[PDB]
Amino acid sequence: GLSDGEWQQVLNVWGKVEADIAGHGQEVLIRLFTGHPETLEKFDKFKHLKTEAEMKASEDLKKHGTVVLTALGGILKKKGHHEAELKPLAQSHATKHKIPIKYLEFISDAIIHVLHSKHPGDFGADAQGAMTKALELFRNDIAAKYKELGFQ
Ligand code: HEM
Repeated sequence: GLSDGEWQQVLNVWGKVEADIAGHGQEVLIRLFTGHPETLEKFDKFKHLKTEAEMKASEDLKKHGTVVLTALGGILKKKGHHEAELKPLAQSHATKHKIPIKYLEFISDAIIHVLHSKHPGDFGADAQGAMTKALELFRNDIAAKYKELGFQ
């Protein structure tokens, strides 16, 4: 449950991401994969990436980063009214990709890390609070769908 002012902060922060969705998406995934190498194993199409240099050079990783952040941005712009947008992602990530909710926590924190890394001094405490709450809401609603599906 975010206030109007918190959603305003979220969407203000998101404008930073939308200016360079592929660069943000790439860095989010690289942060996820390098911080939590087990997550790489969930991607048949990225498990060949042995080094961060290879990850950085991967155009397909940037492409997927764009897909991920485009989806997330579409969800965030719903300001919590995202059941229709979230449902297929929860279902695909539980049933097809088999992504534990822990990895969604990892990527949520990776987003925060990337925002500070790319916008140092420009991702204020209020913005971090609002973005964190929005990612918690996202993760929590996914978690509810995971529970429905019995997925761990
Ligand atoms: C912000 C959180 C995430 C968003 C918005 C997101 C979004 C997406 C989207 C839109 C797709 C393609 C459509 C689909 O298959 O449903 C996808 C595919 C996929 N996602 Fe995610 N995802 C997120 C987090 C994760 C995490 C944390 C993992 C694993 C650690 C993961 C693993 C995968 C895999 C393996 C695929 C299939 C990739 C392929 O083979 O093309 N996702 N994701």
